Amino acid sequence: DADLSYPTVRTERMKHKRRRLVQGPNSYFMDVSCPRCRQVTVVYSHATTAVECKGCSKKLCRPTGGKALLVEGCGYRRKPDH
Amino acid sequence: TMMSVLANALRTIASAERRGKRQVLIRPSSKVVVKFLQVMQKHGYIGEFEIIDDHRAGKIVVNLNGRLNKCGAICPRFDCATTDYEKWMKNILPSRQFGFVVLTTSLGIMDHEEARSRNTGGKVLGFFY
Amino acid sequence: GIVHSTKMHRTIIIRRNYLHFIKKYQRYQKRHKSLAVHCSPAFDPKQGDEVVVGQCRPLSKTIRYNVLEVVS
Amino acid sequence: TKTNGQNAARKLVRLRRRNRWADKGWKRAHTFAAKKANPFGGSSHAKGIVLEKIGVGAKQPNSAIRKCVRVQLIKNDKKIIAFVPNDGCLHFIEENDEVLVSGFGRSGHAVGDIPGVRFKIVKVSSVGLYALYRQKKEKPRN
Amino acid sequence: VRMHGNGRGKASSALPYRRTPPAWLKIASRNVVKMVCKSSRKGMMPSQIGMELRDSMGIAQVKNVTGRKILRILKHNGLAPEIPEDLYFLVKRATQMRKHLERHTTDRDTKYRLILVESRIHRLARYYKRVKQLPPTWKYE
RNA sequence: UGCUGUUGCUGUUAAAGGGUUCGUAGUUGAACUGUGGGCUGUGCAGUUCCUGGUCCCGUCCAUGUCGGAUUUGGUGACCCAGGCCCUUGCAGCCCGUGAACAUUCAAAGAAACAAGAAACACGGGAGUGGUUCCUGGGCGUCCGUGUUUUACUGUGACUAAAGAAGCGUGACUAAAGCAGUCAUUUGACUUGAAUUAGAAAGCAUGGGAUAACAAAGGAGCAGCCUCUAGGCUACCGUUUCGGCUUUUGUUGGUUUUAAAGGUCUAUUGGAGAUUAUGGAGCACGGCCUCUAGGAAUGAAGGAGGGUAGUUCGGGGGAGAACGUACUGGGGCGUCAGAGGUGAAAUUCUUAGACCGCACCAAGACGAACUACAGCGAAGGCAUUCUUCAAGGAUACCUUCCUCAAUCAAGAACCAAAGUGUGGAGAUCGAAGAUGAUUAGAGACCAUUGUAGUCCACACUGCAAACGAUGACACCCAUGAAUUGGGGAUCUCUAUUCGCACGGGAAUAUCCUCAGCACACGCGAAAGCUUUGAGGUUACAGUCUCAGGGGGGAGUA
Repeated sequence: DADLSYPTVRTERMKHKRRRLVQGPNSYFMDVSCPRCRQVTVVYSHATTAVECKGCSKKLCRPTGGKALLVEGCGYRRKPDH
Repeated sequence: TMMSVLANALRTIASAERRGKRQVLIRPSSKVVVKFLQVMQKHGYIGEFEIIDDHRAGKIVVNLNGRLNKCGAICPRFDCATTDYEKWMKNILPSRQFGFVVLTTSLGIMDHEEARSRNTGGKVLGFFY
Repeated sequence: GIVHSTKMHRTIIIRRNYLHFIKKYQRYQKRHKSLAVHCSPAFDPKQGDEVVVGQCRPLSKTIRYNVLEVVS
Repeated sequence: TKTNGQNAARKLVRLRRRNRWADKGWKRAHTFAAKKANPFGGSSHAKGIVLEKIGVGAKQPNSAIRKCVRVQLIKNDKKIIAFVPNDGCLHFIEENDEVLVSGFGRSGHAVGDIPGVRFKIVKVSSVGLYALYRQKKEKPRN
Repeated sequence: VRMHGNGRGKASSALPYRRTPPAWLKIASRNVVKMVCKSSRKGMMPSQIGMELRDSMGIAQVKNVTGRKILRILKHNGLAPEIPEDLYFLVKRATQMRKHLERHTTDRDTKYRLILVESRIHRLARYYKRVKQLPPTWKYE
C-alpha cells in the first residue's frame, strides 16, 4: 500500500527527527511576553540557558532538560517556521 | 565507517531483492551509485529512482521489478584490459549470455559489453545478473 | 623526487616513492629508493620540495645525479 | 577473514611466509633437520655392509618374525635395520656382504607391521635380491 | 560508535533543509556580526555565543543570517581564541583530573580516564598542526 | 590439495579471537564543482475533438430498514478511439549552436569581446625557408620576455636465436626440417623461409570515469580595465669608473633630441562575485567625524567539543558514622552436662562450659529487598551521610569541518593465589596436629591450626580472564516485557498522593533514541537470529590476531 518516497502522515509523525526522510528540527521559537512588564522576547523552545526579559530581568524560563519551562503564565506565542 | 558507498548501496538492493520487496531506500547516494543504477535500469533490472535532497548526501528510492538475482560490488576494483573481459565474464557471471560486469572507463561507467565495443578498458565496479 | 634530508655539504638526499606490483596477489606495495644528489648552491631546497634531477658522471662515491630544478 | 586492498600486498606476502611454516609436508622440505637424519642423506639408495642378521617380532595383532639385517652404510658410516623382502631370502645374505638398500616407500617412515623399519634390500653383492629369489641369476661366490 | 569508550548513542541537532532566515527576524547582518563580537569581548566562546543568540535573541543559525559562521566573524575581528576550543576544553579537563589525582593516587578510574583524554589531545594537536592552525612546535608540556 | 586458500580456507563446541584498553610504522577511508541545447524526418510512452457505456445528479414510485425502473436525463463522471510535426518526454538519423548568461554584427563571428589557449601572444634574427616561405596579413626556424604530473586504460615504438603458440609444405607417416615444387631441360616460380605471445621497469601519444601525489586551512587576502594630456625622472652596476639602441658613410671620442619604462598629477569610456546617495558616530537634514570588508559548497542517522535537567547508576577516590552477626571478655543468673557425627571420638566442663539477658573490645562483612536488574574497557562493583574528579545516554535550528576505522612495536590496567616491608589479626583456613572411616586412607567427615584471608606501599601478569563467539560499518519480521532520557495527551486525557529538596512524585495510552535480554537464512548437527554463527561457490565493506592429523610440548 505504502510508498517509501511519499510516506503517510501517521508514519512520519512517529519517527525520530534524524530518521525522517528529511532530517528536520524538533524545535521552534516562541514569542514570549513577560508577566512583570508588558514586553515581548523571542525564546527558543529548548532553551538550555537562563532567559530574561529585557526591560525587567525576570528569568522567563527554566533550562530544564528536554524542553524549557516558561514562567508563571507568561504569554507564549509560537512563531512560524518561516 | 562507510568505506565504500557502493558496497553499502548494492548490498541493500541485493538483499532487499532476495526478500521480494517492491522498493528499497538506499542511504548514501553518490555520483557512482546513480550511474551504476542507471546501467541497471538500462537493461531492465530496476524500474525507477527518486534521488531525494537532504542537502548533504541524498537518499535513493529504487522500485524493484523483481528481475534481479544479485548485485555485487567488487571491492578492490581490479583493472580490465579489453582482453580481460573473459576472466570476469568467466569468474563472476553465471553464463556467457545474460550477466553484466560494470566498469569505470575513461568514457564512464558502462557494461563490459558497452566497453568491448568502444574498446576501452577500465576498473571493475560490480555485476548484476 | 622529494628532498629527504639536507645535512650534507652542497649535497642532498632525494627519496623516490613508488608502488610495486606483485603478480600473485594482484596488489601493490609501498616502496622507496633514496639517491645522493648534488645541489649547486644556486638552489636552496628544503625538506619536502620536489626536485628535478639530472644524470652526471660519478662525482662522489654515491653521487651520480645533480639537481636541475626546484619545484615549489 | 583476511585483509584486502590494492596496496596491501606486503601484509599478504608476509602473512604467507609466516603461515607456510605451519605446514608439515615441507616443514620437511625446508629443514636441514630432515637431511641430516635420513641416513641416506637424501639419496634414493645406499650401499651397506651386513653386520648382523636380526629377527624382528612383528607389531600388534600380527604375529611373525620378520627377516631384517643391520647395515653399515658406506657413505655415512650410519647403522640401519633393513628388511629382507621375501621368502627365505635371508639365505642369500651372509654377514659382511655388500648390500644395496632402498626405502620402503613411505618416504621416511616404517611400512606397517615391522616396528620402525624404513628400508629394504634390493641387491646382494651387486646381484639383485628379487632376481636371486625368483631364480634368474646365481649369487656369485667370492 | 564513539571515539574512546563504548557508547553508540546518537543525539544531535538536525539542521533544517530551509536556510533562509524567518520573516520575523528584523536584525541586520551587521547587527548580528556586532553581537557576536560584542559578546566575544566578554570572554565567551563561539559554541556559547550561538546559544545566547538562539535562546534569547532568536537567531537560529548565524551562517543563515550573517553570511558566515561564528568563526570567520571572530577570525576577521582578531577575536578568535588562541587555541581551538575543542582543544581548550580537553586541556581544561585533563588538568583538573591531574589536580584531582594529586591527592587521590589510588583512584584508578580517573587514572584511566586521563589516559583517554590525553590521547585525544594528541590527536587534535596532530590535526591542528597538520592543518596549520597550531604552531608546529605546539606541545602538551 | 579450496590440506597455504590473491582468485579461494578455517577459527561458539572439531586445531585456531590476544584478558581489556590506549597506540606508532602499515593498511582502509563519507558527499559535492557534472542530467548542454535547439531544428527536421522518422520509431516509443504519457489535451483538441468525436462516443454513449458507467457512476453521480434527478424523476416516478415510495419502501419504516436488503425493490427498482424513468427519458433528454445530466458541457457532470467515464470510457474505446483519430496519418492533430498542439502535447512530453524517449529510440534512432541528419544536421546548427560563443553553446548557460551576457556581449558584437562590419560581406558573413572580421574586429573588439566572452571562453579557451605555453602545442600559447609578445618583441626579435638572414648565419632561419635547397639563393627570404605563402597570398598588408600567414605558416616554418631559432632566441628573448610573460603553472601540472602519476596509476589505469587505448594505440604505438623499442626489444637475440633456440624454446612455446602458429601459416605453408605428403621428409612414405610421425617425432622433425625449412624446405621444396614444377615444367621441360640447357630455368621457372620474382620461389618460399608468413605471423603471435614473451612479468616488471623504461619510451611516445590519445582518453579523463575511478583513484593517488602535492598544495591549501579560507582576513594566514588581494590585480579593475581603458583614451589622452602634462610634470618630473636614466638604465644597469659597484670595491671606483665600470656597463650602454638603432640612425647620422665607416671606427674611436663627445653630446643632444626621442620613444620606453617608471612616478607624479589631470579626466575619457566601461566594468565590478556583493548597496558609498551606504554603514558609523555628532522621518528628514545638515554639519562634523571615521571608512575595504559579506561571498563562504555542505554540516555525514562519521569524529571531537558546548550547554541543560544539581538528569542516570551496587562506576571510581576520600572522611565520618551505622547495622545485627562470628569470636572473645567481664557483669548478672543458673547446675551438669556440652560439642560433633551415619555412629562416635579428639575438644570444652562443679576451677561453673552449654544456655539467658544487657552491655563493652577488636577485625571482617553489608543479609532479606536482589531480578535472566543496573554501572564499569575488562578485572570488578551492594549500608548511610558528606565530599573530589569523571562517564555514558538524552535534549538542542549551538560549535567545529574529515579531525576517522583497525592495528606489529610501545604504554597502562588486570580476579584468586603468590612475593617484599610495616600494620591487623574476629571469622574461615593450604601446611601441621589429633579423633574417626578404611583391607590401607596424611584423604572425603569431626575438634583444631600456621601461612593466608583484611588494610597501605611495592612487585607478579601464569584463569573455564568464556558469550570458549576480535574490532568498526550496513541490511534484516514478530510478540509480550525491562532500565536511562525525551516528546504528545494539559483517537489516545486518563488514575492515586498534596508551600517546603516539590508549577511536584508515581502510574495509564502512544511514540522515540540508547542500553541488558525472552520469520528468512545458515549450520556436520547442537543450534544462531534487528544482542547472528544470516545477508558466502550467486564466494569481494575495512583492519587485525590465531590455526594446518594426534603426540613429543608449551618441553629443550
